Amino acid sequence: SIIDQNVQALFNEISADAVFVTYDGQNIKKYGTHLDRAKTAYIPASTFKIANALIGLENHKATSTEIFKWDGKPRFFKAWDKDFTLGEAMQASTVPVYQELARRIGPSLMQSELQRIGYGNMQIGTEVDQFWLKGPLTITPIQEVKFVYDLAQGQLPFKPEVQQQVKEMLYVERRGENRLYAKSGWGMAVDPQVGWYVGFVEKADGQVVAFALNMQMKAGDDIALRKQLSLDVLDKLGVFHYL
Ligand SMILES: *C(=O)[C@H]([C@@H](C)O)[C@@]1(C)CC(S[C@@H]2CN[C@H](C(=O)N(C)C)C2)=C(C(=O)O)N1
Repeated sequence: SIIDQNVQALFNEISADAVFVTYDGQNIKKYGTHLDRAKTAYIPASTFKIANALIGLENHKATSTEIFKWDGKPRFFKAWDKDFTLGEAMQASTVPVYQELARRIGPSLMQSELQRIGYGNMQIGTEVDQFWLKGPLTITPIQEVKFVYDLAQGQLPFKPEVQQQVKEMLYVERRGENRLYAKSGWGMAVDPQVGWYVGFVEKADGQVVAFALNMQMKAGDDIALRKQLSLDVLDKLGVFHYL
């Protein structure tokens, strides 16, 4: 309709190849400049933290209260040179913390868990703390959006309390009773570079609309555009109106 047109007109100023997928538990909808991106597999990059935390908590490798202490070695972002809980590292997207969690899980368990939940192509290669950053693990935007939709509903094959704890690690903001949850990603090690913004809007009436922005990134791109574009789309859709 006109909302589709308003949504499309947003992407018609973005030069990068982009797709935006929505899922309400019944219907996949696709918007953007390159719709075949929705069916194409990319590395999850930092959106893998969602499955990493779930796997770690489910298998008693971490708790949501435990402090991952900094080891004194200066990290890429200086905002990372500190101690973190998993939720704190999620919202700061502190890769070293989630690499430490992956090493605690181990390649054997990480592999069987990824096969057990059917996450992307379920490939980890031989480096348990790099597979979501450099490959070989890949996932399509439709897989991502169906993944976080099930998270929102607590219907993933994990303990209910584990799903709840990881879910609230993703909480961004609320407007009225509508809640936004989201995780961004920028995979820089692979060619082309892939940018993510995945999440879901939950309304008070139990209803969930999950979403996945997926677009090509290049060095020098605006770090805030992924979230900005996504919030604009959700506003034109009337899923998450601006205040
Ligand atoms: C996650 O996908 C990604 C990597 C490190 O796992 C992460 C956490 C980094 C970024 S932004 C990135 C850091 N500084 C870059 C830059 O522009 N330069 C040149 C310094 C951009 C993100 C993100 O999603 O924004 N995720």
